[PDB]
Amino acid sequence: TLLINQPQYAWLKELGLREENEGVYNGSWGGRGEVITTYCPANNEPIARVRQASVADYEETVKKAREAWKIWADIPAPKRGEIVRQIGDALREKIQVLGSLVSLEMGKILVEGVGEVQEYVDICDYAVGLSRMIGGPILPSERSGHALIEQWNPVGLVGIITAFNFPVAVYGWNNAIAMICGNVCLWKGAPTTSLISVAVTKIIAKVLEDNKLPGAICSLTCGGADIGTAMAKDERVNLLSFTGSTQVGKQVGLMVQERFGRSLLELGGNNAIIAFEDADLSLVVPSALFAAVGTAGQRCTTARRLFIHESIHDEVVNRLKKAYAQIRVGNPWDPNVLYGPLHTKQAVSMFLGAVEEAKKEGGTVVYGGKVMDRPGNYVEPTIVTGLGHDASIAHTGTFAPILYVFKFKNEEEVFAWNNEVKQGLSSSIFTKDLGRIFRWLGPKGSDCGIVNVNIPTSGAEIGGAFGGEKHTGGGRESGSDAWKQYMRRSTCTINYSKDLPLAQGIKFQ
Amino acid sequence: TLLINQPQYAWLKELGLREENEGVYNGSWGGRGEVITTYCPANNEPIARVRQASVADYEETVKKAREAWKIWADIPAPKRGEIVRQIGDALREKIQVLGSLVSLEMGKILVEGVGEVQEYVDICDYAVGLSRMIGGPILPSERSGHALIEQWNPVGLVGIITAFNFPVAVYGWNNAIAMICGNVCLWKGAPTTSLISVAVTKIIAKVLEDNKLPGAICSLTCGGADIGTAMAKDERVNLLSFTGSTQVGKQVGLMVQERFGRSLLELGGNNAIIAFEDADLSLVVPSALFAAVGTAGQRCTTARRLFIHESIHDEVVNRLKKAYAQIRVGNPWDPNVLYGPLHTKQAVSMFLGAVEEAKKEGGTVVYGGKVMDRPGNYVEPTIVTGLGHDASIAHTGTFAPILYVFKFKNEEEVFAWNNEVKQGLSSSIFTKDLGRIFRWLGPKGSDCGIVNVNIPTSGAEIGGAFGGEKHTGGGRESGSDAWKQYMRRSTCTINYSKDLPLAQGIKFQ
Amino acid sequence: TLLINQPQYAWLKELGLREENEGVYNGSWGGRGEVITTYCPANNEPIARVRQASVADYEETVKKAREAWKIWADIPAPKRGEIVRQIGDALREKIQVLGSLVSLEMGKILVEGVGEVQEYVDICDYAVGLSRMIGGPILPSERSGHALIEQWNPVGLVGIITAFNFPVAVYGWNNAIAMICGNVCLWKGAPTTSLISVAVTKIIAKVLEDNKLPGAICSLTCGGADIGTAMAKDERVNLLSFTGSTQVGKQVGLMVQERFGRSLLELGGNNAIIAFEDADLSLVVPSALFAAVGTAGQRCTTARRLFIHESIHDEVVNRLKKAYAQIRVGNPWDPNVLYGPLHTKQAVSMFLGAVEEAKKEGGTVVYGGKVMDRPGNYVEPTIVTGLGHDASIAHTGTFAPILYVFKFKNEEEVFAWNNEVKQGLSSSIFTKDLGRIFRWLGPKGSDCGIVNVNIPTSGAEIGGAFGGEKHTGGGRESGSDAWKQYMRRSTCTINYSKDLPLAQGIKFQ
Amino acid sequence: TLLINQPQYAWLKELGLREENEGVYNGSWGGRGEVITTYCPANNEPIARVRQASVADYEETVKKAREAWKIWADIPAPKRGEIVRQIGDALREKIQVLGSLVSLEMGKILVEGVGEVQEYVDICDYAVGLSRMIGGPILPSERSGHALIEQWNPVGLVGIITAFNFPVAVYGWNNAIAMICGNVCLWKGAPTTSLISVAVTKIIAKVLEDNKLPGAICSLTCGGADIGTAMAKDERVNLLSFTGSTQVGKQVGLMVQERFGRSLLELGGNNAIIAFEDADLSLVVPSALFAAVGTAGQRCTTARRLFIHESIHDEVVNRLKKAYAQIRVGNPWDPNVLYGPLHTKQAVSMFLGAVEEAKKEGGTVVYGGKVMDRPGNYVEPTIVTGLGHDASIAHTGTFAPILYVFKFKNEEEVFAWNNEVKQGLSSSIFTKDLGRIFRWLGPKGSDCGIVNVNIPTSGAEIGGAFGGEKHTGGGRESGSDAWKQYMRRSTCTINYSKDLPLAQGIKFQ
Repeated sequence: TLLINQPQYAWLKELGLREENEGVYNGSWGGRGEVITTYCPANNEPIARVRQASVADYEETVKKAREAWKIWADIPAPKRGEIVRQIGDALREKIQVLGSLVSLEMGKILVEGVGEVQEYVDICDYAVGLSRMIGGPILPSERSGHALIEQWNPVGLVGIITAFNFPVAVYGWNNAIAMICGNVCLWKGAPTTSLISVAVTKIIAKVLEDNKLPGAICSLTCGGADIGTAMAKDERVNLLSFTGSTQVGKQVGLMVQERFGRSLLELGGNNAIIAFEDADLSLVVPSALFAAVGTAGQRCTTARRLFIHESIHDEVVNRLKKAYAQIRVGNPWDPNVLYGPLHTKQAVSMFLGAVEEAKKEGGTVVYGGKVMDRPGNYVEPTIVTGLGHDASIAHTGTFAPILYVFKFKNEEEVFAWNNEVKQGLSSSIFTKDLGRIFRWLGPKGSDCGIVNVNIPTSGAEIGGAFGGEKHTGGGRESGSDAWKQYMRRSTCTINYSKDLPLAQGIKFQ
Repeated sequence: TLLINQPQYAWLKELGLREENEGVYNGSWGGRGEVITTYCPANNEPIARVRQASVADYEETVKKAREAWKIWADIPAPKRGEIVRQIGDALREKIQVLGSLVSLEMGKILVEGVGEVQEYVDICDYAVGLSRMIGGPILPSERSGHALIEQWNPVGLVGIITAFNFPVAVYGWNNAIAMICGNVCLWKGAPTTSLISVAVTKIIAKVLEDNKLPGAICSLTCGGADIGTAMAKDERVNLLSFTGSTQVGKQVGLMVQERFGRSLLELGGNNAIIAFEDADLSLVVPSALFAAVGTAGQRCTTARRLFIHESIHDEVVNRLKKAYAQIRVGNPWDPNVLYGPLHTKQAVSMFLGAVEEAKKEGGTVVYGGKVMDRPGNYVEPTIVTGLGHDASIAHTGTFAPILYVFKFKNEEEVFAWNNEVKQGLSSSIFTKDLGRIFRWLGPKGSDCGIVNVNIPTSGAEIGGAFGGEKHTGGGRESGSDAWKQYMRRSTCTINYSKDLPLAQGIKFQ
Repeated sequence: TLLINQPQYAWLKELGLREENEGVYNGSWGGRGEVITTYCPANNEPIARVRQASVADYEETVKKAREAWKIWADIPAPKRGEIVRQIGDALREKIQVLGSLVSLEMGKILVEGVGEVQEYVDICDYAVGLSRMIGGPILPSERSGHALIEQWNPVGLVGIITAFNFPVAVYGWNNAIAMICGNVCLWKGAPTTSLISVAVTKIIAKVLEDNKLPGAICSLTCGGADIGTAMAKDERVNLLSFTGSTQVGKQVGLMVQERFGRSLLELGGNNAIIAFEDADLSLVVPSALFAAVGTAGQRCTTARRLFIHESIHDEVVNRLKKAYAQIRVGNPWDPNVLYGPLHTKQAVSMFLGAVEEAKKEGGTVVYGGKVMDRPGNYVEPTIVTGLGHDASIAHTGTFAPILYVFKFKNEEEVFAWNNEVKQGLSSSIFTKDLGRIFRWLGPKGSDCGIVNVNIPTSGAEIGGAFGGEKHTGGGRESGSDAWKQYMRRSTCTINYSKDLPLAQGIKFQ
Repeated sequence: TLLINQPQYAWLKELGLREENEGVYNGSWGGRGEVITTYCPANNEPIARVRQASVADYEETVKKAREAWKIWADIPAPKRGEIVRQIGDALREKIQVLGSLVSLEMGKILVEGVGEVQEYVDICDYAVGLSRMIGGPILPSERSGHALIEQWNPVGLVGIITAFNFPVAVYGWNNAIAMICGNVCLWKGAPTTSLISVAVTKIIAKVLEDNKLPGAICSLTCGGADIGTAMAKDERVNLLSFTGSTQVGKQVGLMVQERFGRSLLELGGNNAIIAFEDADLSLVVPSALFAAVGTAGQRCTTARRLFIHESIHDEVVNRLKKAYAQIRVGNPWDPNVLYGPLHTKQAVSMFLGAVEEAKKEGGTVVYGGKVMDRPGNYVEPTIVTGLGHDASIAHTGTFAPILYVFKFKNEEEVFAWNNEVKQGLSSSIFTKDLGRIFRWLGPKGSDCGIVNVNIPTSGAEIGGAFGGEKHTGGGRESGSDAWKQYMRRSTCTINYSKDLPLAQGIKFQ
């Protein structure tokens, strides 16, 4: 019955996966919690099983992780980069089979499953050089005979909670950066992508053990809300990096603040594309389509709100409808497929609720809107017109492939409409107007963490920091100086002079 | 009866103070809230009155500040720096009379009151140059025909809540930095330093008004917990900088997190000096004394825990006793005075409670411990020996001039003893050992935000970032890249090429 | 006969100038060299006299500056910034009378003379904050128990040779930055602006003396080529900043390279404005005029080559002619005057030589070309059309107010024509095309040190580094990290561990 | 007779080396110049031959390299980093045989031959991340509606001349950095390491060819002074990096300055180790030996001057003598060998002349001083005592393993003695004194480019910039922001507003 027991999926064994897999790694493999079976969202068939972490597994893992940190924090950062460099190579050696697992267990198409593994590889190669660069300035002290230096040190144990939709890359950004910064890591991925978490951890565990390093440096405790909540409340998790929904992320943020911990929050987006009258429409339509239906609309950066100037609204909507009609739906591993299943059956149900609610709020479905009658969690990519920019279903957002299209007339109102939602991840304008572009980049422009021009809302590379504002949580991952979130700053004054302080009337000896 | 009506305090009128003063400024002065009288702690006499903010005052002020932000955010940062430079000069012209007000209403000695105003002047002079430098890198994009830029923009309204012990400088750090970053400010100072808040605001308002700028750029709403709590809950307050107690800061931090706002928390310290056997005692003893008794022990960075190696414990304590007996006590504006009153009568009672509590935990008062027989809130600077480092009064502690002395033997235990308290603001070792110094600065060393060598726990200048870790709250002020907390980062990809996305098998028009 | 003895120029005495002035300052004032009389180019009247430096004056000044450096380099950089802050204020208090001297002795119009002093004022305020920021990173060593830090220290004595056309700002840029970096300075200005050099030095000398500092920190030795050549060959001159002609700068660079000194070269520019077809002509025409005729065409960044697309060439040229006809010529201090005299009588002769040579080389003078029949060195601002882009008089380029206008058709040829001259200082395109704008800024765009869009060739502020490439010499002044040219970098590894090296088979003791 | 034709050296063929090799690579292999035979300095046996570049070869190669630059500069820097990463892997794969070739042709021992290749590997891995970081800041303009950006673009063609002693690493440092910065390279190695140059170039060429890139991006023209001189005078060589003698580097710098090109000069060192009385002798003695005799004393960073405090001079010298006697001499590829031959017989004659001159100048040879009676260019590592610190042979300095030992008493004089030589590369103090250490790093300390503490003069890693001051030439390679020497800075102002310049009275259309 299990896909891994069928000969056509024998490649799963290339990742060291078997029928039932240990979901706890801390130098040793184990798992005394509930045994979870994950299913292929393309056909609802069970893949294989993972033994999740019990409470005792978590406790023992946190303790071993903190013990491992004593060794890890003493290793010079450039030599930690060498370990990350070898992780990058180990992922490279398995990039095809690992991407296939992503397409199989998570459900995105092969080029994106592979693309996600590549993203992890790239942040490793980036981190190798960064491991020779992290630090702070020596500043000129105002005091004679004094040195003033800014030092950066690891926070210690970095808990990393990741979500289903990017079950490799998000962890990889957190892991590569946290590691070169001298932290040990504890990963709790999404339960429905447990095999992916196990397969990644198996790849990292081999690198650590080959270098005779304690495996708890990159610990794994598979589990659900119970393990994630424990991490949020655990004073031993110095930094908790959380990627997931705003609702859960809000509670995580509060629990970490309650104990004066650090949180790095990467939550939802309600991302807008704005097409102005002067836009290259041959650029708008494909950019809008791919940003909306890519990954079955399940990216944090998915385009969910399409603002079109009134003069070109009907043309762009008509051109999208005809282009939507050609989206090729199928099994995500089939090479010609552009559009795969939603991750869960619950997501299918939420999609239907959103479509029907959008109809109740006055919207018109001009394309899609129905569940597809076929095995798996397939729904039609959908376009909804006629809603006001402030319609409730547009503000709350769903994680469904539904593109809400709005009209606008002038720049000032649509910048505000971009900014009026609670989320603040990504944003894009399509225009040729030089001044409009820089106003968009300015203080009266987009309020998001990613502010794009003539590229859709999913345009981001590892060189920059990734994250958003407002209800997106404020955290940043990957590039620029995002590494400082994984370290603690100290401002250090060293008196190296023989100067004694002024006595101020006091007679010392 | 009011000091401002007595001819010997006529200099107060040089700050624009009157018998009853308006405690709300938003371009206009007002205040419909409760009228508070503030008192001089050196003689327990009332100084003058301040009309605090009502709820309606607060509402009107927030609205005016946000309206003013539209004007202020359009002013180029270098020109915002010119405004800050002129504030620097306006404070210069008033440094003596303003510092005298700090001594009178707060109670610290004159050189420290003047010194606090100098810090505001210095951070202004720093911000002038910074206003031509703030921003992010242009990064090399991996995509041909694309630019990748990291932009920084103001968050909007920066609420600034400050405490009694530094009623000028903490505001000044936030104000100077937030202003050049294009933010408007809302100040709620400690109720018992209301005259200081008003006088500072009077100086800034003239500069703003002299430059034909809306005064709400630097708003003031005098008030207590009710106004501060409103700021913590106010979604219109984009950044809340809070300086105060750990108990309050924790609730403030939770409230800001509840609404996905930004907070900058500068909370309590329980700071330690560690003297190793090789230390220069002619440097340890004065450094310990001045760091312990300065500001009557009411600094966030006041030295509260003195660890002395067993070989020199008795000698260092004996040398401290002889030096403490020579501390000159008096009115804080008297120039010969090194030691002034505690800020309130309640603090005197708490001082007595702490001394009595230290005796209950097994401690020995080797110097001081009693209230002084004189008008005002004067208590003897006190030294306590014999407690274990894990004694309850040592780990929590009060805001009293009580120095707890401990013995230690080896380096690792005393580093851990430094780190074992909940707070993490400042820390100092005195030693000549080169390796011990770098280990202190390293990952197994001090866990504090300020990590000093051969200078006590109050060694800090504006060039570096100021703040602590753990229950100190994690915020940073003043130097390095602390300005990024007052701005929002965006990662911006600009497609300037004529290239189109790949069709991926779809026919576009 | 001297202007300083006439009552209408009595304001000169406000700068401490007299009939005959000492041109050597090294803590004391002197001058045993040749006495020079400087003349007002607006009427050819002599202004006053300056006693220049003899060899012995130079020898003594260098020795005292190097002695003073021992004191100056021990002063903390933020405290050096405080001195630079006071210099800015001392310049502020005299901005009007000093800017007037620039107009009288050099000949540019009053708002530009005043503006030049403001440039020095602004760089001082910038350097104040910079003096708390200069330094390098603490890097993570690959070796255990080692620290790796990059240190910056002053080079020592910075010789600053400046030119007539910016007789205040160029020195100021060098001075304020070299000073906060811990260097002493030796200034030799253009002989024909000796009074300006003396007047500036008097303002600085007062600030140094008021702060109880050796005056030689900002030394002055007025002189011509003989002193400049001595500075270029002087091993005691650690950095030579030379601003002037390409011909002279080339010999200075070679002499400094011969002795392994450091040089900072700010040489000629042959700057082009390029107007594309989609450009706002209501922006092109005023911008071109002001950048070409401003300062009577005697700026390093003066627009000398105007490339106009063939479609709009005749319209732009005709609008340029009609606009030149409204330029108001007069005494440079007289209000509403836009156009003053050339600096010298030789410059008039070179203007005439260039005009006739352009005619012989196939050019047509469509406006101006003649000396004006009036007192002073006034020549008509001139427009020459019809030359090929590679005309010899266009490539060499005099310092005369002649604007050479060319046609172009496509982007690639006109970028190449911008880059085809030996100089590489300033450059501008006027266009609305987003892609052209970024191609102009990229590796196939402008090759100059200043690359502007929709603003002329004189657009430059202190926040950025100022200087050019190719025959402009490569130096940078003012903003960004130009300060590193005034300091020496050291890469410092500190072994703080007790770890002994690997014995590698040797029996050590 | 040629070593490559003997079967024991068949491993040379693994690098693509044959009996006669092409010494020109520009996408094709050739060489019409004189054929040079290189010899093994351990036995003076011929290895193989290399056909060097004629003038026509050089011309053709520069032209193809400049054509290739048009393709190379358009490739996004991260993608250039991907090429550099593969060069690193390709070096990894050949590290043993290439290290053996370095030991065979140059004469250093195998671990250092492998170590030199490893250094190139490391700079590649460093440059991979750096290729996502190079760039400049976005600055806040003082003009509303304007952007201010600092751009960095390649210089174009980077000429790289390297020396015999580091025939891989120096090229690799320049190559990896120049490539990610968008430049093409032209390499002319030392004639006596021609096989190494060819072998390295073969490794790079395969990577470029596999990636369908023009091979002239990493061009090679083997030759001596004539080709090196051609590069120095060639306006087509935008940056000439020269590593070699001070005498030649001085002429190269002058030739480049004459044509207003860029040079990066890495010339000789005359480096000092200073042992204070408080130094750990168990650390001084091995450190001095390895820094003095490593690479048979042929590094730029070789310890040539050992200053010992009077109190410990005799003990250190005696401990140095006992350790020198254990230095194991042999063929540089022979296992466990610490000490190989000098590179040439001429170096042996210079060694002998220096020893006799040092004795004639009053020095005593306490160990070594003689040619070894065996095949190859073997001389005894030598220690000379009794000379004054300013003895003539100590200031000039050969490239021979002769360690000059001097006495000192006080810190200030021996600091001055470190600084008194013309060169200024590396320097080290061995001490435990905290204040002395910071004074050594400060403005009155070492004047060298590398300023070390308790680690000898060869302590340098790629994370920092490498190079010296004074007669060492001032260039920096490898770490920090050394990449900026391989790029040109532009300060770019973009007016994105519709604002027009002030009419200044002129009526425009």
